Amino acid sequence: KNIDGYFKIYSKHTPINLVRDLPQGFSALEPLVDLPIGINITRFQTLLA
Amino acid sequence: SNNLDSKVGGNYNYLYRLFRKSNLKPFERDISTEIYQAGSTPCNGVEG
Amino acid sequence: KNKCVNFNFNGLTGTGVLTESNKKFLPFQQFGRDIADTTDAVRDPQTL
Amino acid sequence: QVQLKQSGPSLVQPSQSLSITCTVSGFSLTSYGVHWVRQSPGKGLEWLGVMWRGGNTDYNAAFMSRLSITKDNSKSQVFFKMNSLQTDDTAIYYCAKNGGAHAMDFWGQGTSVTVSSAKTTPPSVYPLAPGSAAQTNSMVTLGCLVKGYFPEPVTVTWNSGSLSSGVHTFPAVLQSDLYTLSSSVTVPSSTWPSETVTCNVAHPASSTKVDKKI
Amino acid sequence: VFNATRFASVYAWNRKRISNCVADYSVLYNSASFSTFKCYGVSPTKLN
Amino acid sequence: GAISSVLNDILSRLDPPEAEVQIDRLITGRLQSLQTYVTQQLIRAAEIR
Repeated sequence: KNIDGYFKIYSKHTPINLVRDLPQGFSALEPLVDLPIGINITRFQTLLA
Repeated sequence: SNNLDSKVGGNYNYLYRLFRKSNLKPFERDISTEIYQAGSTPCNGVEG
Repeated sequence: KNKCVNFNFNGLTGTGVLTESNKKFLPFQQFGRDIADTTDAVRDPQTL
Repeated sequence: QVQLKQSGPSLVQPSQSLSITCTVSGFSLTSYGVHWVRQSPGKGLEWLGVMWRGGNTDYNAAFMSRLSITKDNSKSQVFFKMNSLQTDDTAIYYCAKNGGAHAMDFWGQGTSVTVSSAKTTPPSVYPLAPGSAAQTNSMVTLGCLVKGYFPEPVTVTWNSGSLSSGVHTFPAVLQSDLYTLSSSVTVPSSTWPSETVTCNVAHPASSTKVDKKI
Repeated sequence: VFNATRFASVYAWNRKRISNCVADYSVLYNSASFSTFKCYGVSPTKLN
Repeated sequence: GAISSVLNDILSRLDPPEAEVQIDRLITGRLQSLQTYVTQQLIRAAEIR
C-alpha cells in the first residue's frame, strides 16, 4: 500500500500443507520495510521464474 | 539569495509550473515538460 | 533501573520508573502504549 | 543581453510589399516562438502573427492572406514578408519572445515602417543656434531643425549622444511628402559657446549622417 | 542543502531524505542570516 | 481537536503562547470526560445506595 508516499511492505512466511486453492487460516503480517517513494501507483505485475 | 543566484540580465534557470489541470497532493512533484491543453482543442505537439 | 526519573527516549519523554519486564517486543515494535495513549514500555535506542 | 530590433525597410508605396529583418538575441529560436505586432496605428494595438517552435504559425484574421512570417532558425533571425500595405498601416513593428501562457515577455525596439506614395528624401538639417545677442542664466538650451526628410524616423543627438540631462524628442510634422523634426536639449553654459558643439542627425531610412555645427 | 551550489525549480523541488544522522537546529534559528524562519506545529527552540 | 493527545508531546513541541491553545483543548475535553464520569457515577451511586 501507499500511505502518504510511504510505500509499505509487509511480510510473513509460515509452513502449510495444501493441495488446492488458498488455505483457510489467519496470520498477522509484520512490517518488512518502509520506502518513502512518493510515486503514484495504479498498476502492478508479478515476477515469475 | 540575490547576491548568489541573480545575474546580469536575469537568472532564468529557476522555473515554475504556471498552471495545472488539478491541484497537487501534499508533497507531490511533476517534472513533465509536455505541453498540455487548456480548452477542448487537442494539440498533440506544436503549441498554439 | 528501579528509580522514578525524568526519561526521554527519542521524544518519548515523561516521568516513570524505568525497569525491565518480560514483554516480548518484535524487531519492528518500537514502543508500547496502553489504552490511555500512555507509554508502557520502550526500547532503548543506544543499546536495543 | 536580449535584442529584438528590426531593420531593412526604408520607404514603401501603398499596395506594395517589403521585407523586414529582426535580429533575435538572448534566447534560442527553438526555445520560444517569436511574436509579431504593430504599434497603435490609429486604434488600439494590432496583432499580426507568431511562429511557433518549429511548427506552423498563426496570423491575424485581417492579415493572414497578405502578411507572412519567415523564420530562419540557422541565422537566429525572423524575417517578415508583408504585401498590399496601406498608408494607415504606418507604425513601429515589434518582435517579442513567447511566454508561458502565450505571453509576450520580452519586447524589442522595432522599426518605424512608413507607407506612403511619396519618394525618399534625405534631411536638410539646419541648426537652431542662438545668435550673438542671446543671453544665458546658468544654462543654455540648444536644438536643431531637421526639415525636408521623408520617411520617419530621424534621431537627433547632442555630440553623438553625449548629453542626456534635458533631452526632449518631438514628433515629426507631416508635410507635403516631407517631414519637419525639431529638438530641444538643456546643457550648462560652460559647454557652449566655450566647447565645440555640433548637431548629429541620423536618417536610418537613407542611412545619412548630417553634421551641422551649432 | 542550505549552502548548496544551486537549488532546483519549484516544480522539481529536490526532497533530500535526511536519516541516520544528527545536527543542530538552533545554529540555524539563531544564525542571524535567514530572512524568514517560521515553523508550523513545532517551536524552533524546542525541536533541538 | 488538539494537535496531539499527549501533554508532553505538545509542551515539548509548541511554544508557551502556542501550547496553551492546544493544551486548553485537552483540558476542556478531559474535564468534560471526568465531569461525565462523576455525573454518571453519582447517579449510579444513588441507584446502589
